[PDB]
Amino acid sequence: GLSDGEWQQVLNVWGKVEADIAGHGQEVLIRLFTGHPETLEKFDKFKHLKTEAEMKASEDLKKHGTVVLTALGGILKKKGHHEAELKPLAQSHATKHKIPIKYLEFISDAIIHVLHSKHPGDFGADAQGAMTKALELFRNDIAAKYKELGFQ
Ligand code: HEM
Repeated sequence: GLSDGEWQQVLNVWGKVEADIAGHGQEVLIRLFTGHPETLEKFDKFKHLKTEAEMKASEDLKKHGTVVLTALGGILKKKGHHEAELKPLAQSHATKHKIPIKYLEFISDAIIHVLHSKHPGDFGADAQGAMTKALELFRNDIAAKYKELGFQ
């Protein structure tokens, strides 16, 4: 449950991401994969990436980063009214990709890390609070769908 002012902060922060969705998406995934190498194993199409240099050079990783952040941005712009947008992602990530909710926590924190890394001094405490709450809401609603599906 975010206030109007918190959603305003979220969407203000998101404008930073939308200016360079592929660069943000790439860095989010690289942060996820390098911080939590087990997550790489969930991607048949990225498990060949042995080094961060290879990850950085991967155009397909940037492409997927764009897909991920485009989806997330579409969800965030719903300001919590995202059941229709979230449902297929929860279902695909539980049933097809088999992504534990822990990895969604990892990527949520990776987003925060990337925002500070790319916008140092420009991702204020209020913005971090609002973005964190929005990612918690996202993760929590996914978690509810995971529970429905019995997925761990
Ligand atoms: C912000 C959180 C995430 C968003 C918005 C997101 C979004 C997406 C989207 C839109 C797709 C393609 C459509 C689909 O298959 O449903 C996808 C595919 C996929 N996602 Fe995610 N995802 C997120 C987090 C994760 C995490 C944390 C993992 C694993 C650690 C993961 C693993 C995968 C895999 C393996 C695929 C299939 C990739 C392929 O083979 O093309 N996702 N994701």
